[PDB]
Amino acid sequence: GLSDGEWQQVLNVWGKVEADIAGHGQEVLIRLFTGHPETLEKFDKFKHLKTEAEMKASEDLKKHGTVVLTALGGILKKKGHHEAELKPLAQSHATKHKIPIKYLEFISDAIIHVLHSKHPGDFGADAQGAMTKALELFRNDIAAKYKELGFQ
Ligand code: HEM
Repeated sequence: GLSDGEWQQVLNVWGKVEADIAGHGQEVLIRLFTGHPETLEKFDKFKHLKTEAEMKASEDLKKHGTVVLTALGGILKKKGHHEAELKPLAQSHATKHKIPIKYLEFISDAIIHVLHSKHPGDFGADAQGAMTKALELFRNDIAAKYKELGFQ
């Protein structure tokens, strides 16, 4: 449950991401994969990436980063009214990709890390609070769908 002012902060922060969705998406995934190498194993199409240099050079990783952040941005712009947008992602990530909710926590924190890394001094405490709450809401609603599906 975010206030109007918190959603305003979220969407203000998101404008930073939308200016360079592929660069943000790439860095989010690289942060996820390098911080939590087990997550790489969930991607048949990225498990060949042995080094961060290879990850950085991967155009397909940037492409997927764009897909991920485009989806997330579409969800965030719903300001919590995202059941229709979230449902297929929860279902695909539980049933097809088999992504534990822990990895969604990892990527949520990776987003925060990337925002500070790319916008140092420009991702204020209020913005971090609002973005964190929005990612918690996202993760929590996914978690509810995971529970429905019995997925761990
Ligand atoms: C912000 C959180 C995430 C968003 C918005 C997101 C979004 C997406 C989207 C839109 C797709 C393609 C459509 C689909 O298959 O449903 C996808 C595919 C996929 N996602 Fe995610 N995802 C997120 C987090 C994760 C995490 C944390 C993992 C694993 C650690 C993961 C693993 C995968 C895999 C393996 C695929 C299939 C990739 C392929 O083979 O093309 N996702 N994701």
